[PDB]
Amino acid sequence: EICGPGIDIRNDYQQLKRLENCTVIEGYLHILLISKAEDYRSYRFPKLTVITEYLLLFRVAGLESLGDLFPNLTVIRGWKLFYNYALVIFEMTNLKDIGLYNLRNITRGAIRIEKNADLCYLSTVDWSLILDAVSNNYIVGNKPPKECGDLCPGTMEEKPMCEKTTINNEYNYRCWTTNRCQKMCPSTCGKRACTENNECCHPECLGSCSAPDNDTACVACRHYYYAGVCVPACPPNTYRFEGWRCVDRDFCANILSEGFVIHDGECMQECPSGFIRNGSQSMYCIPCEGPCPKVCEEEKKTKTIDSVTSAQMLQGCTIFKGNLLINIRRGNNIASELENFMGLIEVVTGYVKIRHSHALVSLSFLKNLRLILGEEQLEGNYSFYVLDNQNLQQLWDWDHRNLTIKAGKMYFAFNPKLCVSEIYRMEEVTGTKGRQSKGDINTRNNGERASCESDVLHFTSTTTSKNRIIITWHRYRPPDYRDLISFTVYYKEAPFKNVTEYDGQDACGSNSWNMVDVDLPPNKDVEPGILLHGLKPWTQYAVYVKAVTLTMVENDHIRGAKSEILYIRTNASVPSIPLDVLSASNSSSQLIVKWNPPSLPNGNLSYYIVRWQRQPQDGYLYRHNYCSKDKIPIRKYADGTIPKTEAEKQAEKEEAEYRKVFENFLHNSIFVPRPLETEYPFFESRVDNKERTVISNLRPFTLYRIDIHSCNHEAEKLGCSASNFVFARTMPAEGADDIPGPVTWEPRPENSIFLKWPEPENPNGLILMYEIKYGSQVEDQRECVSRQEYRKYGGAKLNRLNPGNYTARIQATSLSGNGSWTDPVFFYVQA
Amino acid sequence: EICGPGIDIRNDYQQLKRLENCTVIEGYLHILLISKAEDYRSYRFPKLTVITEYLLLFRVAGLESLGDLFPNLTVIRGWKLFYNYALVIFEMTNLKDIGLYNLRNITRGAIRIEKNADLCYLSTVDWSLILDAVSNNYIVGNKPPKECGDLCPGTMEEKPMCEKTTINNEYNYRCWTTNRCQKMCPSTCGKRACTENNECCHPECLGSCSAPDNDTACVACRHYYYAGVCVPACPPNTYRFEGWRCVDRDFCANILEGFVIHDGECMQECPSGFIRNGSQSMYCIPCPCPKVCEEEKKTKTIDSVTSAQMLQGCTIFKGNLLINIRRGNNIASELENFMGLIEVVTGYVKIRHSHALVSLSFLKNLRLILGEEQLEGNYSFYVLDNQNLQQLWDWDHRNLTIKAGKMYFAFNPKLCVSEIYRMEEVTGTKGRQSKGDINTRNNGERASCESDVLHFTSTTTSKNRIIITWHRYRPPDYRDLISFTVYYKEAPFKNVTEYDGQDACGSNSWNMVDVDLPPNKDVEPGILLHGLKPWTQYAVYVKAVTIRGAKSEILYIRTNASVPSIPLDVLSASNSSSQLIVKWNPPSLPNGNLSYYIVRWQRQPQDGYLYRHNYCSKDKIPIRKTEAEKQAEKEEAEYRKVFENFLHNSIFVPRPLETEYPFFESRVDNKERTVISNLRPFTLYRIDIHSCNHEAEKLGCSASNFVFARTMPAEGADDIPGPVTWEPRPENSIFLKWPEPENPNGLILMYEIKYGSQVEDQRECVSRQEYRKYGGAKLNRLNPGNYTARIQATSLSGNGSWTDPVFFYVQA
Amino acid sequence: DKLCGKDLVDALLLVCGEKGVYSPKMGYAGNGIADVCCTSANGCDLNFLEKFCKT
Ligand SMILES: *[C@@H]1O[C@H](CO)[C@@H](O[C@@H]2O[C@H](CO)[C@@H](O[C@@H]3O[C@H](CO)[C@@H](O)[C@H](O)[C@@H]3O)[C@H](O)[C@H]2NC(C)=O)[C@H](O)[C@H]1NC(C)=O
Ligand SMILES: *[C@@H]1O[C@H](CO)[C@@H](O[C@@H]2O[C@H](CO)[C@@H](O)[C@H](O)[C@H]2NC(C)=O)[C@H](O)[C@H]1NC(C)=O
Ligand SMILES: *[C@@H]1O[C@H](CO)[C@@H](O[C@@H]2O[C@H](CO)[C@@H](O)[C@H](O)[C@H]2NC(C)=O)[C@H](O)[C@H]1NC(C)=O
Ligand SMILES: *[C@@H]1O[C@H](CO)[C@@H](O)[C@H](O)[C@H]1NC(C)=O
Ligand SMILES: *[C@@H]1O[C@H](CO)[C@@H](O)[C@H](O)[C@H]1NC(C)=O
Ligand SMILES: *[C@@H]1O[C@H](CO)[C@@H](O)[C@H](O)[C@H]1NC(C)=O
Ligand SMILES: *[C@@H]1O[C@H](CO)[C@@H](O)[C@H](O)[C@H]1NC(C)=O
Ligand SMILES: *[C@@H]1O[C@H](CO)[C@@H](O)[C@H](O)[C@H]1NC(C)=O
Ligand SMILES: *[C@@H]1O[C@H](CO)[C@@H](O)[C@H](O)[C@H]1NC(C)=O
Ligand SMILES: *[C@@H]1O[C@H](CO)[C@@H](O)[C@H](O)[C@H]1NC(C)=O
Ligand SMILES: *[C@@H]1O[C@H](CO)[C@@H](O)[C@H](O)[C@H]1NC(C)=O
Ligand SMILES: *[C@@H]1O[C@H](CO)[C@@H](O)[C@H](O)[C@H]1NC(C)=O
Ligand SMILES: *[C@@H]1O[C@H](CO)[C@@H](O)[C@H](O)[C@H]1NC(C)=O
Ligand SMILES: *[C@@H]1O[C@H](CO)[C@@H](O)[C@H](O)[C@H]1NC(C)=O
Repeated sequence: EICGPGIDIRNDYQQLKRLENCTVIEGYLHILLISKAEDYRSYRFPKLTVITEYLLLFRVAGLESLGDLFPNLTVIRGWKLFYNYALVIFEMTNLKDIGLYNLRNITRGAIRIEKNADLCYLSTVDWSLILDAVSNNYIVGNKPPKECGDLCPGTMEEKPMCEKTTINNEYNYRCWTTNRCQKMCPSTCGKRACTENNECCHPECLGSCSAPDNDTACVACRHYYYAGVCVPACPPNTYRFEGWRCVDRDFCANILSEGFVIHDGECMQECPSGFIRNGSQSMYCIPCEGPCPKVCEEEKKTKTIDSVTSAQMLQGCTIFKGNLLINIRRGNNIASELENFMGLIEVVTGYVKIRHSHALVSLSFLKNLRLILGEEQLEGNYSFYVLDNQNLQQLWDWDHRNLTIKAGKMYFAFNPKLCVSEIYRMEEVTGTKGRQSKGDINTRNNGERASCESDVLHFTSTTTSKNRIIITWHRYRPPDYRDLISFTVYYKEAPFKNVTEYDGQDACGSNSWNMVDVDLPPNKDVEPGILLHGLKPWTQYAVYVKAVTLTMVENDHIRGAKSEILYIRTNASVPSIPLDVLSASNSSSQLIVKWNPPSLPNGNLSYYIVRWQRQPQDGYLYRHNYCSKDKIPIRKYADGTIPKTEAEKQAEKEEAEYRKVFENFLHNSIFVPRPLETEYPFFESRVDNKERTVISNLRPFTLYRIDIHSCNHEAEKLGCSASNFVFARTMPAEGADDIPGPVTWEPRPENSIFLKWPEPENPNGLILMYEIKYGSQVEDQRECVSRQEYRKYGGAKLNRLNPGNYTARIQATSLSGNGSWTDPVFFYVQA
Repeated sequence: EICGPGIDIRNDYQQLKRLENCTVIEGYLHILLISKAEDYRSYRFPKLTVITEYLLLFRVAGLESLGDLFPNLTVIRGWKLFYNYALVIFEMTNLKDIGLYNLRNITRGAIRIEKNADLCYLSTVDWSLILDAVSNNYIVGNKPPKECGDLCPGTMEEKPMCEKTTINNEYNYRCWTTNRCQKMCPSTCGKRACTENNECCHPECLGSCSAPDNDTACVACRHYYYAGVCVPACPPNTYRFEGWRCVDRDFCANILEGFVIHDGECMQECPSGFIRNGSQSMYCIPCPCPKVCEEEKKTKTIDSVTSAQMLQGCTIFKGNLLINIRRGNNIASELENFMGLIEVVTGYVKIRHSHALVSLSFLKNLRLILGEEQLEGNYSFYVLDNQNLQQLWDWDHRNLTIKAGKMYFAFNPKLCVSEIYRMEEVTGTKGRQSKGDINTRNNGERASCESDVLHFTSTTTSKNRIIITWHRYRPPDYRDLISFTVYYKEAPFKNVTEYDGQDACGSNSWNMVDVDLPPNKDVEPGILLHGLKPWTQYAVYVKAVTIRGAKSEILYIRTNASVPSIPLDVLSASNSSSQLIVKWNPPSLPNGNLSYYIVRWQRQPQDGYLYRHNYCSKDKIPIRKTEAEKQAEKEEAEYRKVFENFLHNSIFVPRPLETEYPFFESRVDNKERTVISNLRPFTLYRIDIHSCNHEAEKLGCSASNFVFARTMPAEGADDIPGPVTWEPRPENSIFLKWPEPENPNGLILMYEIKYGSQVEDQRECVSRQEYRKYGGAKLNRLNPGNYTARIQATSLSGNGSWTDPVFFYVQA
Repeated sequence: DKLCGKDLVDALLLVCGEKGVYSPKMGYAGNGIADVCCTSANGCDLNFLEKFCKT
């Protein structure tokens, strides 16, 4: 049967036995923290063919291979992902290999396989034919690749049984575990699955088939499954479900949950963005006018919001059928998360109180609050009521928002940093121009310590580079020039021109903006300015300047200036390297090269220049004498024994104030009124709006360095990019390594013999070895000949044989691998 | 000559000559605005010894040292002062040093030296031996200090001609300039005037002496000077004058209404309560006439001891006191000396930005603030933004009266609100104030005194939780549903304040969870404080909401212990075969006292493929922060946190040819490092570090943070343990036989056999699979002749040394 | 307009640059320049800075 949701095995092998009735899992299937049960080879689950979301394995002790758990697991669909990963293998002790030898086609996600100290057969898997996005894998830690051995089945037997495929420069047999190969379909079944005996699957199939060209024989479907038939899309009587199957409305009505809903042909737990149920509990949905109106009623009439998580039960809302009492103190992430929880609240039917909310500098987190109905009111008919907010500075951006109060008075008290002009502008737009009077707006305690009037710091000049902005503004001098102590320049990455000052800034010190200070220039002719550096090319920054000033005169005679928020786009630049160049040759003379966009798109990416050049072979291989022992996989033993602060700025302000007053005392007391190496040709091509290309007309098994440069609308001026590069290997030509002529034997003095064979015409790289198997009626003896020995003598000597019906066969080992064994040669030794 | 009443050296270096034969200035000395440097500058004045009031230098051009002008200026007595300062050096150009090298004492006055852009000897003067009130100095506007260290004669003449001292806790040479160092003297004159000959001079001495103890040769007198001798108090027929000297009457009788004589001192007019006598029109006699004082500006701002000292001895002040003491450390004692006699302020009193006032009690004997002029809003007593103000006097010893005008109190954080209401009680101003004028919000915000008490009735504890209850407090005024606020903060130690701070945020700041008294009268109010880390000590104090009171004592309650987090960042090494060193860190969350770490280790078998590989087979050896960064790091953080949430619910219960091996276990209690011994050579061991705590007996140790550590190879343990033996074999072949090493490093993967008739040209490979089948290897089909061979075992760790050679022979 | 700090003394010296600056000598018996020219809304005057020159 089908199983789910979300299988989770968490303590012991006995809990695994939930799986043996499961062939498809409509969930993840975690297995975590299992202690070794000493039941060994028990607890196999061969019924399992598909995991829909993601397989996650953590700390499962004693599990030597997942092929023992899920021998027939064929597809991990990745409909839901574990942080973009569909297969996760973390801290899995004793795990020698992944071993999921029937896993063919992971439909979505990446494969993180982390810190599994004994895990081998990772590099033997060509995930590029299991996965579309190998670049996201993150195979970090595990057993070091130099210590794995990774021998494929048949390799140690000299009878390799697995397929080979190029991953960049590397071309070796592909395997899941020491005994089993990775199953790959022949080239004829283009983008199809196939059965075990090579016969192509039905086009709508996935992974494997019991019988070819049959919709009913699939172990997994691409697109959808219905009554055993794989289907491109659900038959019109049925609806798509959990990313993999078709179920009738009579099924989707019966799932426990208001029940599941049907929309755009698929059945879901809740109807998606912009759609709402027909009415009450009903299966069909309609598009919504705005975000779909949700009532958010609470049995408590007044919902207190006193911590950032206390608003979490709003979670997304449209109409709060009660009253709000915001009370937020501390937390430093407040507005950016209060907007996550409450920004969608369009209507508050009761009153809104903002009391002791010392964290908030702006109520703009209540982004979409269009109405406060005030059907219920606190006391004295108050409907919007803020009290004792030590850091409130703004209510809403009244240049943009049209809040309205249907009934009740507005009230504001003890808001040192929130200006009475701002609360008046609120009442000018909220429809409350005459509800409250006198003491409701006392003006004694609101804005008492706020900069409520500002001159404009006009930007005089701007200059940009790939990583710099140099900006200046008009010379500002308040009536007392002394009280301008510095300018603060606030800049932030602002892709869109809607950023106001209070995008953050909640009273916890640092905020979303970066900021840097400019002292008043000593030379009166020089204009103030800043060089912002460390910026990103082509990105738009919101930059604005504020004058840091004293308050000595009070009575609002302080005039703290602001600049207008200037959106400056840094110059477009040479793009960074195009990330994760990866290549695979589906044929000799061809190379599919794929990559990802550059880490920084330093301009509107126009195209990519792909640049392939051949590479010389000799300077590593041509003298290596491969018929001698390589360095053994020796293991390493363990080794390795044994921004100015607010207080600072307040100190500067206080020292400036004390200097000002003492200069005043100076003047008013002193002054008295009178009474084979070659550089192969480059090749270049331009690819537009496509992060992959098929380089063609190449050589058999030839190493091509592929440079890739991303380009933007500045390419003619600045060049394209620093090359990201991959050394790509073309697929070998079949049979190009088998000897092109009949081998010959010839006599030598004493018991020795000589054998001679011609060099291959177009070898798949250098022929680094020639193996000779020889013996009488049995190839009882091995020998091998280096490339150098052939370049010396042609053939090779066989030493001190015995008379008999001796036989020999020869096999060239090129850089791609061994070619076909030659036809046998018969020879004998004289008496 | 002794010169007074004060000297304005102004506009002229040629006017600077006015000091040519002055020795004591009975007043201030001003050197102001002289621009004609290169036209004149040649002046020096050795005769100057004492300045009674203060020295001010302001924008004097081209003066490269006051050591040019005043080499012998010895004392500044500060009897009258310039904005708390006895020495002011301001906006001088090319000053380059102070150079007052013989200024051994500055009495009752701070030093400010500001905006002298070339001054390079300001920090090297140990003012602690010049004036007592070093806490009031303002050297802030100095030249940038990037160039002025160690320039003293302690280094300049290639080795010291100087001395060194401590300031704060730093330690440096002391000098005024080059060629001179500060004239300190030993501790035996530690309260005496010293000498140039380093003998302790007269007890009543202040400056310096040339002879060792020759009294009447003190360059400056302590207390009072008279007729060439110092005296602790003026002789019985002499009178104190201008705060430095005694005079016989015929001087104070000849100062152009004449100075009075009273209390043994001579001043411009009789103090409060006294009037000049009839027919003896020099002496003072008691009336009680109150001395009224006034200013041209109807508001006198008091920012400094000077602005207060203009009222010295006054009793009634016509005008408004704008008390503005922003930085006057300890100058409340001077403010008391000046203003502690003003019984009546006719106008308003405004204490604004007066951060230096911890208490208003310096207004001694103040009795009425009549409010005959009032601020905007009809205020007569206005108190704003006084960060440190704690008391308006008005304690149970003296009563104020405010005849007219309202009271205002805003942003006085350390001022108990009980005091501002007690002020209404004491002054009778109950009928004036609004709730907008006296605020419970911004007054009493910090450092509040307290009389009402809330008691912790019961507490309960869990891994992540604290449950706290207290009494149902209510006064006889059963006003409201009194709201109780529980303040909880991580308290690593019990040296914790209340929320008596302006730290709204930063690191550990007192979190506040509000709670309401439940309507059910039986239930004591309680809070389930949650989200608390295991085993952390949290200070909790209850408080009450709207005269009132009700604070609790701080309870340093500790959450119950939990299973520790993983021991972080485990690392390992091997200095010695059969031993490992393992090191880690205290876990991310100890969740208890780290009483001990469990360390378990287990042999991993040699990798199974090592027994299968047949290492003599072929291989090919092919080779050759912005929002986005913060988001990527946060995604990685969540990825780590899910697995921590996985294994922190996992607990370990401590102990009450090759397949598998048993575990080994140790309690290590000292430190985050251990030595594991008696191990197998070159064997991989899983080192499961299990952080544990005092509650292990109930909860168990942490799930292991493993590290796979390989012991170093035992040298001389994988070379063949004996002489190789050989046999002749059929078909011109040899067999080499050799024992397997008793304890090879990991395994023996293969044996190399070097063989040759004279030199070991030829090489043969023997895999473990073949060796375990034949006890050796067959060197097949060698050419007949005399031969030599050597065998090298290649283990999992490296080569064993080539064995003793075997000289076999093949026969033709 | 107003002249307060460095500017006030620089302007005064430019106004009186050889005439010099006056001194009280009041014989033992008043808002000032930093009030008439800077601190109050009165504003400074090149025709009133002459009053603080010696003449
Ligand atoms: C593994 O199987 C899948 C189909 O089962 C092969 O086709 C790939 O299917 C994925 C669907 O996960 C396609 O990705 C995108 O899916 C989203 C829905 O999340 C859709 O909105 C996009 O338009 C797109 O379809 C992907 O394009 C598709 N790739 C190809 C080449 O058809 C997949 O190729 C198989 N893996 C391997 C290594 O062959
Ligand atoms: C410098 O001289 C003054 C003047 O004597 C000393 O300061 C205080 O002066 C008053 C009035 O004469 C005495 O009552 C105090 O006892 C003096 N202070 C001390 C600590 O005795 C001052 O001590 C002298 N030395 C320094 C380094 O300032
Ligand atoms: C290898 O290092 C270990 C660990 O330092 C040494 O063993 C003991 O280590 C402890 C702690 O450092 C010392 O207090 C002991 O004195 C050490 N033992 C001895 C006998 O000195 C060990 O000595 C080192 N060397 C070898 C060969 O094991
Ligand atoms: C599997 O199904 C059988 C009946 O087919 C049932 O008896 C058994 O309990 C099931 N086991 C699980 C784990 O679902
Ligand atoms: C609001 O004002 C009206 C009219 O003054 C009054 O009747 C009512 O009680 C007040 N409060 C509410 C909650 O309606
Ligand atoms: C708010 O209403 C005013 C007046 O009609 C209009 O100018 C403004 O565009 C409106 N804003 C929004 C967001 O609807
Ligand atoms: C501006 O629009 C962007 C576009 O999605 C949005 O993310 C952002 O919240 C809006 N407001 C501000 C202040 O940037
Ligand atoms: C940056 O862009 C501006 C656009 O006005 C252009 O004038 C300037 O030359 C550019 N500078 C560089 C270094 O690309
Ligand atoms: C290789 O793939 C490309 C497209 O990716 C295709 O055009 C080409 O024909 C393929 N070559 C072979 C031999 O299948
Ligand atoms: C760059 O691309 C964006 C998004 O496609 C587009 O809106 C913009 O107009 C483009 N600008 C240029 C100069 O190509
Ligand atoms: C200084 O001494 C001279 C004697 O040469 C005398 O005439 C003069 O009055 C004294 N005082 C001053 C200020 O010159
Ligand atoms: C100080 O020296 C003078 C002058 O020689 C002398 O008259 C006096 O006696 C000396 N003082 C003492 C205490 O000897
Ligand atoms: C409390 O004492 C500890 C002792 O190490 C000290 O580190 C800490 O700074 C002290 N905290 C306060 C507020 O005094
Ligand atoms: C924990 O350690 C502290 C010292 O840091 C000690 O006072 C206390 O008694 C210890 N408690 C336990 C249970 O070990």
